Amino acid sequence: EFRDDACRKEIQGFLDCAARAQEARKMRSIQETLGESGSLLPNKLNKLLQRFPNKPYLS
Amino acid sequence: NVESFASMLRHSPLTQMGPAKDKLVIGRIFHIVENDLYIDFGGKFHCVCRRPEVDGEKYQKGTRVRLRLLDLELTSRFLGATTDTTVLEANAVLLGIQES
Repeated sequence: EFRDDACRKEIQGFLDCAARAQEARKMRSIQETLGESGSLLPNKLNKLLQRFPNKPYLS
Repeated sequence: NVESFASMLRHSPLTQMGPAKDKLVIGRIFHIVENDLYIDFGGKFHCVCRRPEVDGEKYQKGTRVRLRLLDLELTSRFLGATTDTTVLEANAVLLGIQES
């Protein structure tokens, strides 16, 4: 009947999950994007590509 | 008695090697950047090899090392290109240090 005293354990479980989700989302958006984890970033990949541009013409 | 260019080409060590794939050669380290070793083995282009972790201290300028050549020049023609894309370097696998 929507009494918080009888549901203390379950309330804390959801409250903890929100804290983890908020922290992970901020870390993923900032640290993971800046950390360049996994594949090379497109900004750095484009610099390498323009060093060897594709030439469909004759020079 | 003047040696012609065809005579020079025929007897040159590079020509008599044949295909460069899986051939053991001796190169000289001339430029070092961090752990990247630039080794010249007498070919047109040099090769870049990572500094081995086992004995990386010995690899210095002028040190002679053993290489297994895989390609004298790295080129490949991609989609829509009128010419091959050249890396201006050779492909080789570093094995050890040449010792006499």
